[PDB]
Amino acid sequence: SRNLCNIPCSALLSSDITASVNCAKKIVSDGNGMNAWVAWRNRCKGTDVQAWIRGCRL
Amino acid sequence: KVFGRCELAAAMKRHGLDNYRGYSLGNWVCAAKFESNFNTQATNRNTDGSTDYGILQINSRWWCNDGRTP
Repeated sequence: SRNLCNIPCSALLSSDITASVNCAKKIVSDGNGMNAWVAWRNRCKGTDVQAWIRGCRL
Repeated sequence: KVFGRCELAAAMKRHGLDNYRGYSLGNWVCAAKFESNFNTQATNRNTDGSTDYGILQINSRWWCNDGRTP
């Protein structure tokens, strides 16, 4: 078991997503990009993802 | 905490995920949606003994320590 993000997994369950975001940045830079996330690859990749932020005030 | 679609989008953009590594914000919100349904407390155990944690379901095999993964 490797702890590449150097943090207890419980820290990724917080209402503050800072921990998850920082670790995800490390994961996506790893090599296979976002393909590392099964759901993204099977349900997001190749779809109109812009739809998920539509109507939002960014 | 169960985020709102737009609420998470704002949170992620603020943390610099929009266009991070060439992946537009919509990709991240979509991933969070289908991985954890926007719930920061989501957990899921895998057959190899590892568990996925949080809004983005990060795996315990190589990313975080949960004290029970080989």
